[PDB]
Amino acid sequence: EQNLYDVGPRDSGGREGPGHYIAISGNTAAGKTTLIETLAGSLRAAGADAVGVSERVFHHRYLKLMFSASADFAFPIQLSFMLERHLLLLDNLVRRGRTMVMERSHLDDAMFVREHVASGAITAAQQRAYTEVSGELNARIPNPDLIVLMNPEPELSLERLARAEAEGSRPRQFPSDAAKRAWVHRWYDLYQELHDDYRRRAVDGDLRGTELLELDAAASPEEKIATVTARARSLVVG
Amino acid sequence: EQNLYDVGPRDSGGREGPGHYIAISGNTAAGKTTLIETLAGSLRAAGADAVGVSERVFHHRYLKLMFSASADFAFPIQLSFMLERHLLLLDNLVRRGRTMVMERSHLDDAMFVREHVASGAITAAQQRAYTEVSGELNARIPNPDLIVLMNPEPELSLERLARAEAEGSRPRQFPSDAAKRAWVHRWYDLYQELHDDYRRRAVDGDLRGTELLELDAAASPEEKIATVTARARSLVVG
Ligand SMILES: Nc1ccn([C@@H]2S[C@](CO)(OP(=O)(O)OP(=O)(O)O)[C@@H](O)[C@H]2O)c(=O)n1
Ligand SMILES: Nc1ccn([C@@H]2S[C@](CO)(OP(=O)(O)OP(=O)(O)O)[C@@H](O)[C@H]2O)c(=O)n1
Repeated sequence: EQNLYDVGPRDSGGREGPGHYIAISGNTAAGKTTLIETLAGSLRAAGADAVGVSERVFHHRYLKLMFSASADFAFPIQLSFMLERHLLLLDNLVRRGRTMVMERSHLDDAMFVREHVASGAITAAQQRAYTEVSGELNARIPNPDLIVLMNPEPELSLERLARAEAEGSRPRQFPSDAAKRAWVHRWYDLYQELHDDYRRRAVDGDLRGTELLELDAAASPEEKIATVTARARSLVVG
Repeated sequence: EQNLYDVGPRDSGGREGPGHYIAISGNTAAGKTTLIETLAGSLRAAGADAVGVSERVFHHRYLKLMFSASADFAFPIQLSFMLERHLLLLDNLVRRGRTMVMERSHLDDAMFVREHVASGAITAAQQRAYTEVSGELNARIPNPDLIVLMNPEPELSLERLARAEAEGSRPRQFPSDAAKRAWVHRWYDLYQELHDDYRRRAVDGDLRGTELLELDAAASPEEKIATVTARARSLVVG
């Protein structure tokens, strides 16, 4: 529908360079999909060649093995998340000049490798190889232009996940109820640290040209849309 | 059909460990698909949980951009070939104990990065990052047990490719007739060197427990099947 995998030539009129790049940053079941789909449609209405990319686009067929056999599959499935996200951005954002609304940016994947390194599922040597490739890939992708910091509390994530799994609107990704609870909590803690890093790197680090926006994951979806649209509308190019 | 992406539990009876691993090694349009599909069916008939994997399984949606925009897409598309092959082997051969008949083994992908490094499409720094990840991935996969060296001459490859493209039985992967001709020739030269390396490493290197089998890419498909089956039938486990 959104022409995400077109290997044909760029069609951006007279506008040169990459499109613009909006990303949500937060733990699972933060309430992202209504937001990013609405934003992509409103940016298109303003004349932007914009697309919204749900993270489910990047779910490998083998995703569940990351969580049921993590010391075997966490390293290559983490490579898959960063590689497939990279390729989609390199083609759509950079090569074809389109504007992206992402449920997760290329800057967030490293924290998921950190989680598996701490648990022991990914070795230090695997992490070093990952980081070498990640640095080369990320150097070819512009920083996100607007990052929405939206980290849900763990019990909110788990309530939303439980309802979605019960009604069959998403699959059961974890090997046990406790594995789901534990990964959600470990990711929550890492995301709190990552967002504090973001606040620093937007002032004294590599993101001084990027806008950060804080957003409560428990806010109503209409409030989320209104808050993020007020900043995203400014980024429209034809 | 062959249950290649099953994240459910192993079902191998009392047999432990990985399955066995047969790979063809040669340039494009060597005449591989009839061979590997016939071999997988005959191994299954003998009671092996065997599968044949065509290389088209690993073609990324963005494959054509490797060849039309190589200095942007050769590095990540080469990462995709080795990552997707790795995951399929890690699940089917190792985790689930199945026997594989592959159109290309995990040992051959590095030569395709070498081609792009020589041309300048992949930088030396990108190649080093690739090699770091490749070493970690390959350390988790058994060597192939039987490698069939089948490298076609370039004009034979190009005649077969031209007929397949003309009748629509495969897509036109290259941006020009000359790009197709040139990549086929550069790969041919690299494969001749790779096969000479293979002959050494099966005696004095890391493949002393692997069988090599020479096969003319211009031989009739019935001769190919008979020659390879005479060695592959020995590798059947129930
Ligand atoms: N590098 C990464 C990126 C994502 N994930 C999983 S993939 C997942 C599935 O639910 O999250 P989603 O991004 O798809 O969004 P959602 O749950 O809020 O709807 C969730 O388990 C993430 O931790 C991961 O392990 N490694
Ligand atoms: N690491 C790799 C592996 C494969 N290829 C391409 S993918 C291709 C498409 O035709 O070959 P196939 O393996 O799919 O088999 P075939 O042509 O004989 O039918 C051919 O261009 C290969 O060089 C590549 O660039 N990098």
